[PDB]
Amino acid sequence: CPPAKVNILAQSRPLSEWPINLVSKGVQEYVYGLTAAEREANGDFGTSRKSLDRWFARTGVPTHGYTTVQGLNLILRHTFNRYDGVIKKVETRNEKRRSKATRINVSREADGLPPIEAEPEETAFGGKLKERPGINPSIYCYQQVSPVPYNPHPSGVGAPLPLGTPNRLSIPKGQPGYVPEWQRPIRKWYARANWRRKPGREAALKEAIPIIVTIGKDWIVMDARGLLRAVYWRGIAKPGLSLKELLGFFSGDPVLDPKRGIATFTFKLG
DNA sequence: CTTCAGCAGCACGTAGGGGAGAATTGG
RNA sequence: CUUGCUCGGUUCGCCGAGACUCCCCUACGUGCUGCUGAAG
DNA sequence: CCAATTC
Repeated sequence: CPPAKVNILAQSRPLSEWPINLVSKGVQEYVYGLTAAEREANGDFGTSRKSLDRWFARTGVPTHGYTTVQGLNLILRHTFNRYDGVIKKVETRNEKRRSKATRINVSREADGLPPIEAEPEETAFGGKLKERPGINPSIYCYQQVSPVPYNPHPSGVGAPLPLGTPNRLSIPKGQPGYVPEWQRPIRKWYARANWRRKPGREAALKEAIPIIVTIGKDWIVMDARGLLRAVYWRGIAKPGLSLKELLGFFSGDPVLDPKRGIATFTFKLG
């Protein structure tokens, strides 16, 4: 499932300092800096509601308003898996060591030599873990957050979305887009590729396909032309679609990147 | 004024941990 | 094939050819940098 | 009709 990365036109607030992102951040730090005896003790995370009011009241991790189970269930499953990773890799390293350690023990029978000294075991911590990872700012969107067409929500159509650029050679001279008479015999004219600085050398907003993804009193309005463009080069659909139809191809659950100011979508299984 | 010594990264690889739903059932 | 990214052409009017499995983290590498200790 | 529940 390749991603269909789409830009952000406007946002209520940067993705940072956002209920889901901020509350996730607090969860992240607690889990990673835990003890192997405080992981199986402070972590009792259940896919229910009263347990996440129990886990968030026993671990002490704060919530500035986020209680949504569908988004507080993968957040608390990301951190625990990530912390599990930092012990898994060490165990695999130790396991790899004992895989060849048995292998060099097999050659001892042919060697007729004294057995090799025991291979040391790498310990993930010698109570806090050695490698406490940094927080993952990526924001994950769930079913109650899934995208919808922008149909005033605080210019879009779910009418059939325009094909766009229907006229190239018929533009009047002097108007934006006319092929010069000397080179007369699909990127729009405001494409930054054609006006970039080179060794020899609002329109986007007014010709947009705005979708919207909402999290409580928050929202992101991605430009679906990026989502449009993903379909048109893979061989899935044709010019006949709408704000409702394209979102059908792409997973209900998109991802978000606060830093680059870009959101990420994924193809569904089909 | 040269060998190397071992930490760090502006920048680079690899190498290895984590992640990228959605259909029902309550109030 | 409406946005966005890379690299080219031009009369600067936009034109030509492409990429698209990405993201997060820990850490370890190469010149470079720095801090030191050997030999005249 | 919108959060909590399921695998």
